[PDB]
Amino acid sequence: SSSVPSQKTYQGSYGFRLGFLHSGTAKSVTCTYSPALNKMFCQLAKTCPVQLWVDSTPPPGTRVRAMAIYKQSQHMTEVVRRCPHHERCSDSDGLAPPQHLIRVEGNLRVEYLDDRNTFRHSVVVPYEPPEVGSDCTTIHYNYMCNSSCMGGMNRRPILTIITLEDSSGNLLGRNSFEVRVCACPGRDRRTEEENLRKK
Amino acid sequence: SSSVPSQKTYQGSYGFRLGFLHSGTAKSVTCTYSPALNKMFCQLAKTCPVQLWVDSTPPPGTRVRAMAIYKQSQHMTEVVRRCPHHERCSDSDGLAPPQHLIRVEGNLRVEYLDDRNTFRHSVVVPYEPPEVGSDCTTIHYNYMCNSSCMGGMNRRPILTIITLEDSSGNLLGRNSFEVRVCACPGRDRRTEEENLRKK
Amino acid sequence: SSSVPSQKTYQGSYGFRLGFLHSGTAKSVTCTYSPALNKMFCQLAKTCPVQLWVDSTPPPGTRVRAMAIYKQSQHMTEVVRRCPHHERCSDSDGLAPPQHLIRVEGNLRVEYLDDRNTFRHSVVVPYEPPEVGSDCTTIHYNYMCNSSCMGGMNRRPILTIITLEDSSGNLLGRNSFEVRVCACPGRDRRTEEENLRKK
Amino acid sequence: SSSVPSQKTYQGSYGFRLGFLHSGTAKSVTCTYSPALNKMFCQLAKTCPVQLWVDSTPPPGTRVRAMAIYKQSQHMTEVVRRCPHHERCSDSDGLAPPQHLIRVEGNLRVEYLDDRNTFRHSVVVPYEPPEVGSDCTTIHYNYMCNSSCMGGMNRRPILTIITLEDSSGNLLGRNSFEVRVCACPGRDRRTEEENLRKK
DNA sequence: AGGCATGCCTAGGCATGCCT
DNA sequence: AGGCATGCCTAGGCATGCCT
Ligand SMILES: [Zn+2]
Ligand SMILES: [Zn+2]
Ligand SMILES: [Zn+2]
Ligand SMILES: [Zn+2]
Repeated sequence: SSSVPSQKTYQGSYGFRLGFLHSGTAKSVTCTYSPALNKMFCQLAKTCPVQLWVDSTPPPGTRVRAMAIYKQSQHMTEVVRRCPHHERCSDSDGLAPPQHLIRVEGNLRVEYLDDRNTFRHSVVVPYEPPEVGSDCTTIHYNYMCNSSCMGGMNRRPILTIITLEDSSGNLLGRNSFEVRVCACPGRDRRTEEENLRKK
Repeated sequence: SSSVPSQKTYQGSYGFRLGFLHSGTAKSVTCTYSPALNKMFCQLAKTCPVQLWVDSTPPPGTRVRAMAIYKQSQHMTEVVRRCPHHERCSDSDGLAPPQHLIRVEGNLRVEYLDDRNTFRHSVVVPYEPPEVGSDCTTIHYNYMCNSSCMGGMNRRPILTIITLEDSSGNLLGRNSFEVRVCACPGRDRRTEEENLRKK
Repeated sequence: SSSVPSQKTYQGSYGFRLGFLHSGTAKSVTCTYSPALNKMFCQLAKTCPVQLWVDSTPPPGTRVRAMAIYKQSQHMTEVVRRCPHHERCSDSDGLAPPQHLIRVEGNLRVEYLDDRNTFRHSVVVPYEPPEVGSDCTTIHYNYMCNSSCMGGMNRRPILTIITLEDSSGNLLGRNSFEVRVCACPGRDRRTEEENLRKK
Repeated sequence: SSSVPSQKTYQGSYGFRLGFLHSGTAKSVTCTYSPALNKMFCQLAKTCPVQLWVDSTPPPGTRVRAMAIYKQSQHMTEVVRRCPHHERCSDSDGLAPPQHLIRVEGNLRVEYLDDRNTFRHSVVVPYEPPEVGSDCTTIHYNYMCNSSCMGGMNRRPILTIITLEDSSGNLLGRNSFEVRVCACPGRDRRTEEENLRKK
């Protein structure tokens, strides 16, 4: 009955884990991931590659959902949406609704969904197994507002929750990670890791 | 026949206990809990996470009720309500009556009830067992007046009484805690703990 | 066209002036007037005597009106009225609307008015000339909220505007003074006068 | 033919001048005017008193119009309006259209106009002469976005253009001043004045 | 990439009905 | 009458997109 999706890591029967690319720590790198914070730092609308790893191939018709929630207890109830400014700027690829924060690029079967009870947005693609001789598949996500956007995330941290779901909407696996969308992900990742260390 | 609900701790057959998050002692932290005082300090309308722990899962259709009473003997008879100012400020989410002090956020099955004999307000949600691999569930409560509100709590301390109730309104368990809603929960928790020590 | 009454002092052709009584400035005197601040300090609902002085007798049917406005430019446009708690206190004399800040006591011809355009409150009594060998007439006003009332004056200072008006509605004279309604008028007068002299 | 209003000062035959109130330049004063910069610094939606001074009294039916234009040549052609977040905040008084930057408060005859050719917004009140023994009349303007609002003024300076216009629409006089709507008017005024003198 | 911007987070300290 | 309460005013300093 909670309207807040769970964020609990659940590797599940198929051994579901996420993977992220080692990037530069240059000031304005487009996407970078901090293991220490379990946090992705990225620029608005740039490609954020996320690897899916499983120990065993899930059943056919399995789906991959991405949803954002505010991380802080104080904001968890609020639906993460795009700010009014970016919602009106007609940057849609034709598939993604202007209100949705998370897009998937380069997938012909993407679906953008809206929970009729919680009003929360999400973007779903079918799960595909890796090519023979590869260990993972990679989804290219895009975040369409900055963390700081007035009237949107308004500087609040979010978590992206990725779930592996069988065809019948049951939970196969869940992982999550924090996201900051910002102008200078390298600077900001360095600042946050140093702040963690300093205090 | 008493119009004052009981505050007596009753762990009961299911081992019912409350839990609270460790928070900053920063001056204006939004919510903080003092074990020495069994007292929660929080800001008006901010999220107050309350954990529910049971040794054994209660029967289905079990419900979780929250009710406020004045803590002092001198005031226990008086129904705790919102002050006239906040009652008229049209801040309702559409579900909570403007008169009710305690709200629950993020729950699709919340009910706001009113005792026909005592006129006391309460807010109820269905009990849900923890997710597999978690020990507790968490309810997000909100207190919609400061303790100091003129015409309302008027600087008097309250207790929140959480009861675990079976489908047929029988008591399964009961816990309670003091609450101060205030502008600077960190300062005020330090002051009260130090006052306890000094005298 | 402006919805804010003028406060401009206008003694007019009848020589219209206000006077105040000397009051012992004990910490909690019921009412005291500071000439240096042109400001009255009084307790909620206590008698505030205000003297009407005039060089020439006004024509029959002259009336005396009192209105409150917020003193500061930031609040001028907001109608001065009672806070929600004192509005529902059921303390009307059967004549004053429960929302009106200013009442007149001890007058068989008092009338309370609501401006249909500005929605501002005022209280009118007929002007009576002094008795032979008296120099002035006194009106007894009551202020039915503290300056600090939440949802009412909310610590903002107000002016009382006293107008002398003939039966045809012409302005014959106007005077004003600041008001603080508070628990300890003698203390508060002393504190503001001190603050005045340290500027 | 130009869609940009003229800002050219024109006191005209009635000696039309603007005046401003002396304000205390605390860090967050609500409104302050810098004569050296001819610039008002004010907080979002707070009262900005603007004095209208005139040597000869304008004819009946004279109106006072306020419009905003971007100050820099690079932005002059762009209509000044509210950002998308604030346009959708539902903060109208029931009279100002939600898109208009400039409101007039406390006037029973305000009208909000959209130019059918340029689409620029303006707000108009009737001109009222000063009361006898008064030297000027004051309008209370409000600005409903910060200069920094994303998707609105976006940190670009604007000018407020005040025109005195007869009922037939003749220009009787024109004055203007720069505006910054910001969180800390006293600070920001100090900083820009400092920057001016280091040049 | 260096460094400014500017709303906003923070703590010190005052307020003011009210307790003693 | 003395002195505490407690929401909130004040100033310092950080944020973070963006200018140079
Ligand atoms: Zn955005
Ligand atoms: Zn309240
Ligand atoms: Zn009141
Ligand atoms: Zn805006």
